[PDB]
Amino acid sequence: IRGGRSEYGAALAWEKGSSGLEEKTFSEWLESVKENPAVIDFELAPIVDLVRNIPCAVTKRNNLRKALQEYAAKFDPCQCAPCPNNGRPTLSGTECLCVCQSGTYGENCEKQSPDYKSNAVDGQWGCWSSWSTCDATYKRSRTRECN
Amino acid sequence: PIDGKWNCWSNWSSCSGRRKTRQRQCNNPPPQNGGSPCSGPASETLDC
Amino acid sequence: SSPVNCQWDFYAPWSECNGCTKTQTRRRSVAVYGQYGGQPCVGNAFETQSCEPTRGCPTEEGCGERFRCFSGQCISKSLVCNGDSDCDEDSADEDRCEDSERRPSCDIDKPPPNIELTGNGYNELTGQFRNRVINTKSFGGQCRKVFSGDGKDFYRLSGNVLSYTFQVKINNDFNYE
Amino acid sequence: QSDEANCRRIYKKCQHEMDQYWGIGSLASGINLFTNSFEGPVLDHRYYA
Amino acid sequence: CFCDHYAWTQWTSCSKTCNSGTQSRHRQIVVDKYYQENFCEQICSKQETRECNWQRCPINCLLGDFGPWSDCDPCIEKQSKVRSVLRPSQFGGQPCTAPLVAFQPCIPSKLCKIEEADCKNKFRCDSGRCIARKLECNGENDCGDNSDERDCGRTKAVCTRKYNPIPSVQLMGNGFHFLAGEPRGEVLDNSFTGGICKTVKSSRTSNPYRVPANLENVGFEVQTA
Amino acid sequence: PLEYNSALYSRIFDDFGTHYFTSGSLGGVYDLLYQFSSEELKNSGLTEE
Amino acid sequence: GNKRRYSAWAESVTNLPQVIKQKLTPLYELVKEVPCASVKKLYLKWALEEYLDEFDPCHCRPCQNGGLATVEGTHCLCHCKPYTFGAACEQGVLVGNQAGGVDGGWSCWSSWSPCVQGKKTRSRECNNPPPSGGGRSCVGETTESTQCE
Amino acid sequence: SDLEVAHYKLKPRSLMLHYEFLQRVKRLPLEYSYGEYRDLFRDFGTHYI
Amino acid sequence: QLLVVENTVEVAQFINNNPEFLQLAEPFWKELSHLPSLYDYSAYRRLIDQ
Repeated sequence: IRGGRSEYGAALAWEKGSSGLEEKTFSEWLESVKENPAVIDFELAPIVDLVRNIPCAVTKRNNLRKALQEYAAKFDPCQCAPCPNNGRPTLSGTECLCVCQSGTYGENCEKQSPDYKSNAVDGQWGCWSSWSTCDATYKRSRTRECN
Repeated sequence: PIDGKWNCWSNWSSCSGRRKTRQRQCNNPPPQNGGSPCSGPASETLDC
Repeated sequence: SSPVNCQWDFYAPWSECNGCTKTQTRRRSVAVYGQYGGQPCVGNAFETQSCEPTRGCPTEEGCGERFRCFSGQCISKSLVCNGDSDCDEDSADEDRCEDSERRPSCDIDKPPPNIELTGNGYNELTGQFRNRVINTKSFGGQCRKVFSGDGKDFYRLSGNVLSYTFQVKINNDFNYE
Repeated sequence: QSDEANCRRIYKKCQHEMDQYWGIGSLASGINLFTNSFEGPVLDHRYYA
Repeated sequence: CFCDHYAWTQWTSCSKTCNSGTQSRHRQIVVDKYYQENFCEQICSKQETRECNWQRCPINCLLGDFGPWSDCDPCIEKQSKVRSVLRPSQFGGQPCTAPLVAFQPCIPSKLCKIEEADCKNKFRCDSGRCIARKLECNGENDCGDNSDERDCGRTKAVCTRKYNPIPSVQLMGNGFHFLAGEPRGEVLDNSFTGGICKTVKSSRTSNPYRVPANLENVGFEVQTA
Repeated sequence: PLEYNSALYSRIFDDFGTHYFTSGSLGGVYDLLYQFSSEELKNSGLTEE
Repeated sequence: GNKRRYSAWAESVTNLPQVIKQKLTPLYELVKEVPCASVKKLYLKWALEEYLDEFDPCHCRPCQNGGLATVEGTHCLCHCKPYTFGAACEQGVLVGNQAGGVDGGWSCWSSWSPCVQGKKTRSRECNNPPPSGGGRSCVGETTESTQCE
Repeated sequence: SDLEVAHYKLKPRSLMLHYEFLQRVKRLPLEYSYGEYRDLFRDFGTHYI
Repeated sequence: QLLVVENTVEVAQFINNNPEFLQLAEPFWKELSHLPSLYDYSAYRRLIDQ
């Protein structure tokens, strides 16, 4: 369970589920969720847009863009070994952590649920190539191989 | 079962190295289907 | 298995002498660790010698333009008479301070319900939490209210903590064999 | 009361209602380690400074 | 049959140290009158096999050597030395266990060209945020240092009621670590009102929640996603 | 710092991350798995001579 | 346990929560705001290294039955998996599932090489125990190298 | 049942002693004579927490 | 055999600031102020023990 209030969410989670849903419990917890939501889905904008109205605002902004590009190039999860069972890898500086799909569980998704089926239905991006040298129109380029 | 009990550890042995001993005696560990032997150590030694 | 009695190594050579104490120290390593209940090593792993130091004891640089807490920590003079004890243990920034000069710095002072534990140190070998290392309740003269949707109550965050949030996760693992 | 005796003005710092930590004064007692038993008070845990 | 008359053996050692090996255990069956008559051939499984060491094999982190020290910033007066992860750890391999960046105190060569860009007209909070002057002495701590409210008269525009904050409203203002997929430090102060009182009544029984100035729109319809 | 320094800027992403939400939905997530097994065996013999 | 009791506990945790997940930073990164702070920060780094070297369970010879040794100062305890006991966790019977065999365990590191090329280096053997009986290998690298002081 | 409710630590340094202990210490003889330190331990014990 | 393993989180996370903006506890800072400014490991060991 994610989001809600511990009393009610606890109650729900403790429900083994032999019955399925204890509708009372679930409704109460949903009320809790109204009292304390959790973030589910979102549209990101880059933080650098915010850096505004500060001394040297523009210089810091552009430095920060440069740093963000170096940071992504250094710590993008594309460099992880691939997770099992369609785990999406995520990298927290020093370790890749696998986000398991629903119907996959264990520490890093290695055991599937009985219904998962779908064996070796896979695919995720590789890392960017380094930039090509400047071409005839002095454009550099790079590629990523879905591999 | 009677459990063993240490008697008091000896005086410090005169310095050529330093040592003490415990006879495990004060209550005998073996009598009456004697219980646990005493704790270790029975003998303790040190630099002076 | 057999107990293995612990045996001390020889002493290392002495440390350089501390100019603040005029004492040297040398450590006695453990040659063989006591194992399987083998008797632990007996006596101190250290001994101390007096000396003549070659090096002098470094003095405190005082607070200069900053306010000095009685301990010797320094804080911004803007914090004096906040009505908040911005000196950690001493509250010296709040000595002889008039209640006519004390501003109502914030509505509330209740920290989140166990925030002090975030201040603690940790011993990564033993897995034990250890003693308080960070002051988790320096409010910095801010009134940084957060409303805990869990406790349904307002708490005062410190001025410096990056984030503190109260959304819940619950995980249940249940096994019959 | 010597500290506070004859003060022209006492500046109450701890104006709020505050409890002592429960049993904290027990811990100010020394112990006989060989008996593992508390003895006379050695530390003053009511000093707030 | 009472199949456990023919006891099950102990399992094999797992076929591999990691990445889903298997192990099995046959019975100590013997063919016998008891075995034949009690149907012990028909429905006693002769061996079982199971998964073992399923978790993927550990990958240890590797770190490159540090680069050069950076050219010292005049105002930090520390220079940075940094190294790269050659591969992350994962699947329980040893962490990198060491700092990815080190700092050293320099003596700087240049002077700081940074100076305070003190705002023309907004009230300068003692934090140094410049805020809309009308907020000064508005009656709400907007600087958070109460510098706006420090020496003030009439609380010109405090709202008619202490409307409650929106639920979890500060989660909306945390920064998000895209590469990590985890929330991070508070980026937007979704507590900042700016003196407007505009509020949304989630439900007729609930009191209105005060909308912070950083939020343009809010909705409270329940959807079973 | 005003001058570029990759480390000190990178600390920004460490502390605050790279992005912020411009739109979102907040909610609750319920995930449940239940698994049951039963195996049952009966035998009864008679032999008479 | 009762639904009520679990519920009420899960409520009370909101008011007396403990730390349950943490990401650590080394303590020397806090050495600050004192005389010789920059020097003390290095000596605390080195002292943390020394302390790990003192308390690394590598000094403990293996426990049986997946017992995990720990250095209680000068005395290695074996902490025993459920219903296993005795000085080596030799007595009793393990419960649940096991992989079997003897998972290998690292030997204590060599003393670092004397900054050869200005790089320290050291090695560890995985000898203590040898991975045996199909037990799992020791997890981690065999050797280290690092820049000198 | 082992129940744990609070963690206490004394400060490492500059402790404010209790009056009674202070005075009893003040009365200790400067020459060694076991009887007085014995009485001290019997009053206050040997160790503090 | 039963195994139950259960977690509640109620503070989703705390994120402490970087060391440049952390405030040290006065006792810890006072201990650092007495550290011997040399590799007297006994002293730093006592600090790590605390």
